[PDB]
Amino acid sequence: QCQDVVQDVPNVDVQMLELYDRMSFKDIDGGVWKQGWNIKYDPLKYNAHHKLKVFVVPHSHNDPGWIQTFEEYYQHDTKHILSNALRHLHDNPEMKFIWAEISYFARFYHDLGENKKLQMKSIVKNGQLEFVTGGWVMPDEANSHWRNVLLQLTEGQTWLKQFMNVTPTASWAIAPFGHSPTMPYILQKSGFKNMLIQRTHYSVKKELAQQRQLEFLWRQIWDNKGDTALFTHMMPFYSYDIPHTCGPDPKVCCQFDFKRMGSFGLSCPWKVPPRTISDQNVAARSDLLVDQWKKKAELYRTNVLLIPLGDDFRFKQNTEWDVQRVNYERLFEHINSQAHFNVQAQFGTLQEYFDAVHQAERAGQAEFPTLSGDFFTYADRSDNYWSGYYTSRPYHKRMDRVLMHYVRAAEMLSAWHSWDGMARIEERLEQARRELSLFQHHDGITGTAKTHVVVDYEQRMQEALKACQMVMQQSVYRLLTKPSIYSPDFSFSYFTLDDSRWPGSGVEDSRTTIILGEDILPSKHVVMHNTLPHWREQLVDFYVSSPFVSVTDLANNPVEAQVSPVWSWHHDTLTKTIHPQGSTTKYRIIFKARVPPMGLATYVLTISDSKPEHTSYASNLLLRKNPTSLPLGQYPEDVKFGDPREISLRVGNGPTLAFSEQGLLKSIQLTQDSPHVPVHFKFLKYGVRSHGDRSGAYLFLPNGPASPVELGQPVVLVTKGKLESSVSVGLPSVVHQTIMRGGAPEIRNLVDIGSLDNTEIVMRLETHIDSGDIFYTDLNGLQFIKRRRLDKLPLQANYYPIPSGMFIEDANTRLTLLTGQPLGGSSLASGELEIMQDRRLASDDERGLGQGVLDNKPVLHIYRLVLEKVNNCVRPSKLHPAGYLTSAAHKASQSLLDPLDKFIFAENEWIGAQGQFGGDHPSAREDLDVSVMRRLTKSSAKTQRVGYVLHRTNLMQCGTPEEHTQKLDVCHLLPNVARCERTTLTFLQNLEHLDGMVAPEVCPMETAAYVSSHS
Ligand SMILES: OC[C@H]1O[C@H](OC[C@H]2O[C@H](OC[C@H]3OC(O)[C@@H](O)[C@@H](O[C@H]4O[C@H](CO)[C@@H](O)[C@H](O)[C@@H]4O)[C@@H]3O)[C@@H](O)[C@@H](O[C@H]3O[C@H](CO)[C@@H](O)[C@H](O)[C@@H]3O)[C@@H]2O)[C@@H](O)[C@@H](O)[C@@H]1O
Ligand SMILES: *[C@@H]1O[C@H](CO)[C@@H](O)[C@H](O)[C@H]1NC(C)=O
Ligand SMILES: [Zn+2]
Repeated sequence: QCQDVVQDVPNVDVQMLELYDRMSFKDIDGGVWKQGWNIKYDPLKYNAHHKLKVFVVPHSHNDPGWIQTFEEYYQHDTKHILSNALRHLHDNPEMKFIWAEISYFARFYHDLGENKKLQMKSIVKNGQLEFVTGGWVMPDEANSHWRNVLLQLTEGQTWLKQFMNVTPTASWAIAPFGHSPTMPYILQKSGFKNMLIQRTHYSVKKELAQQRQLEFLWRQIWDNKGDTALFTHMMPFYSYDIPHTCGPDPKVCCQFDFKRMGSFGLSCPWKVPPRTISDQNVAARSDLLVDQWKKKAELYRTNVLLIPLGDDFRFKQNTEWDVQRVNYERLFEHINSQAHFNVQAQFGTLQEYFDAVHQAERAGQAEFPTLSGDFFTYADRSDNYWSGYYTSRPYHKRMDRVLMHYVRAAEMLSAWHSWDGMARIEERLEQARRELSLFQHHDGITGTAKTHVVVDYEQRMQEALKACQMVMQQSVYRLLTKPSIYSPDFSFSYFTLDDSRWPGSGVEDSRTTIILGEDILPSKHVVMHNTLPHWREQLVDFYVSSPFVSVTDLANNPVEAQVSPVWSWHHDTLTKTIHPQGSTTKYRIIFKARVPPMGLATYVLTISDSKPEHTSYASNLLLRKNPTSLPLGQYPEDVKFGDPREISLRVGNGPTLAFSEQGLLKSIQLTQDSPHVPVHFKFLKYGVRSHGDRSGAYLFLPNGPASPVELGQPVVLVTKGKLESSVSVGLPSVVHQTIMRGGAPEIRNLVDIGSLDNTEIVMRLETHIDSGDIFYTDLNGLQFIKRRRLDKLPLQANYYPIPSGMFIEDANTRLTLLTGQPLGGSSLASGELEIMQDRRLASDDERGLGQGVLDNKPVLHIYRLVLEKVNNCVRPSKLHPAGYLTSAAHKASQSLLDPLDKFIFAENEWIGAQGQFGGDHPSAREDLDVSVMRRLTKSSAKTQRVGYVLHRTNLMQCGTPEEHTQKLDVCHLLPNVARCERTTLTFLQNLEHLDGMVAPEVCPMETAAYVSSHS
């Protein structure tokens, strides 16, 4: 039944990796079409029985934050655009307009009076104003997680269904910097039939244009059958503005942007202005315009032509609506009445274009090619590759993944119950979803906005995190308190969240210490949540005010624990060293939590007057010349000192790691007998060019290969414990930490680029794996795509997004690096992986931001590093464009993106506390996730509805029997099920009524949505 995603290489007309291997990428001057050629056409192609049908589609690109904040743009620009669109479309029944960004549209519509809301609904209902995509934003496609692309699509489309009674089936993505197949994947599973893209490499546009392959059926790289295919239109020219949308010659097209005559403060760079259309010049003007159109039409297969008419924050002033509409109407009247042109031109919408194209297709006038692959890394000209934004503003890139998980956890924890309106649960969740959705914008997560705009996004995300926390902690109190005792105050904090990795040690002192003492409080309840649908163990840590603390479960069973010091690193501006200081009053307690699928587990921390039986203490070794003492208060083991030296550590039965005298990994030995496999971490720096084009927020233009960071003799701290050991080193700009808990290590970098201008800090792994020119990186946390390093392209072109992981492998060995944040990276030589940590750039890179990147702040980046033998794995053939994780690497990714949540009871005594929730939840196969659980109804609905998105990844078969799990039927997770339906991923359309009210599990690489109804 399920397609095999490993063993069958899809047959497609265009496969982008194969295309890349054969293309030359020469940047030659093509004439007026600078990156193309002089298009020729036969005037006799079109005649009375075969006309060229031209749709001119007015639009206005509205950024939800970029050079101004969302609200600043709304007040200065977008409210006027929407108000004038309402008036002008109402008064001119033939005029049309498309709208993409529902964040703005919702902000506007809710401020309208009823009379105007009704006028607005009427111009939508009658097809004059058409929503395209309908997401909250037009998201970045490189750094965004697929879960958040879905979240923002759903937020916008749910608003549209509710208020406008429409669901777009055509997507418009004119602005993201390069394009991902994650988009057609999600859109096709959300009812879409068509999509449009624009920012692809100029060489790719030229190559596909030559073959008339700019319209294609875009399927996923593993899809043999083609059921994922989505019809895609790629625009052919350098920009989506008017000069680059009428045809190949911008000097001509610019004369048809009637906003550029002077009074609006705009002009044509090509030095020939628009002229008002009159009876005396309409023939000559129409000659010029129709020639452009016929040239553009040569690049496509049907007699239906799309002509976008818009640009950034256009259609603001009434006078602008008039100047565009009246002049185009005069052109249409002339062109359409002159039989010799054999053109019928008119204003249209995006859907009208695609409907006409498919009519031509069904008439047998065209067949379209199939395509798989992606469209990264984008270059718009010369060697200007937009790989800088894979890293820019990495603090907020990390924040995105933290909030991603908090939103999921809050929606899931609160979904189990119906909530009174006074609890404000729906209100807080809507705020959290909207702020996370806003940040998916192609100037949000990308790090390409002005400083004060980044601050705005950060503030919004902080508010969203507080909202998630409130919802989460109220939900835990309800789920774990005896119902007849449960007595909620919906404003009260029953628990506080404890997060060990955000903002992170050295970033913010934000974690509460659990305060215990014989004269204040003997013990404290803590609760862990596991959002994943399988039983999970994970080490968890809390700060406590005594080293003498023991852990129990709620059956009072002792739990083995480890206590370690609290270490903070300081750039000592007196001694000019970076070194750690230990607390003499706060300590870390660490223990293994075991939590049910989608469940909760309670533990108790209790103080005693001396070392407890079931708690051990880590040893600590500070390696440096010229040590001074490090007292640790009551901590029972004295810190040891030594000169820098190589060291080796092993936790449990796990790998043995060896480190250099500078505290950096040099080798990994998987088992007792096995080789010490060379795996070396190194930090390097890229610079900026001193002549020619400068790196900025968008572009990465290095002045050659990276140079090693000079390390000096750094201070190394080794902590050795039964449950957790670590090696931490204070390097220039980076406190680098390797943590061992018995499996693949965790890596944490506290990155503070300080005042190092024009520097990019990279973390590289050096191995002897014979990977050649091949490596793999993920797309949106959804799939791994094969990359080939191309020495015919510059270094920055071989950088790709690393939104969640990357790997290299040979016949026998693979190294996978999983990330807790999207960053840029590559494999620039056989056996290497590298990933950029931060970048600080003094110059603007001429893309409109008008500033460099000088607002850096300390960030804690997190990773897992998985070395594995892969000789026994069933891998795709050499020609397959995909790769797949192993079980260990997938689990390591989940440990970073969706860790256990930790809650500390806030008061002294928790009356009616219970030990566990979800112990009867099915424990699903490891490749299955419940990506979303969301209650879709408020408490006043007679029939309650709960939505689930179920995703199954595909993990490699490597010989592990891995057995007995339970079937997960999401429709039976809540009692009193009356109906189970399969829906689109946005939950907005029912696709199948399910027998037995049973939701089937999905196939590998598939994602399905289900809604259960409850009486
Ligand atoms: O590029 C990614 C970006 O795409 C869209 O926005 C693109 C904008 O492109 C054009 O503006 C580029 C110029 O903008 C500035 O204001 C300046 O920063 C300028 O640089 C000069 O000055 C710099 C000072 O630091 C200097 O460093 C540099 O060397 C330059 O000398 C930029 O060159 C425009 O197309 C702009 O659109 C406005 O202007 C149009 C032309 O007049 C109008 O037709 C239009 O209505 C609008 O008023 C674009 O906004 C967005 O998609 C964005 O999301 C994305 O990040
Ligand atoms: C919404 O659209 C449908 C047609 O798609 C129509 O039948 C219905 O009356 C419209 N108004 C609603 C649903 O309120
Ligand atoms: Zn934009």
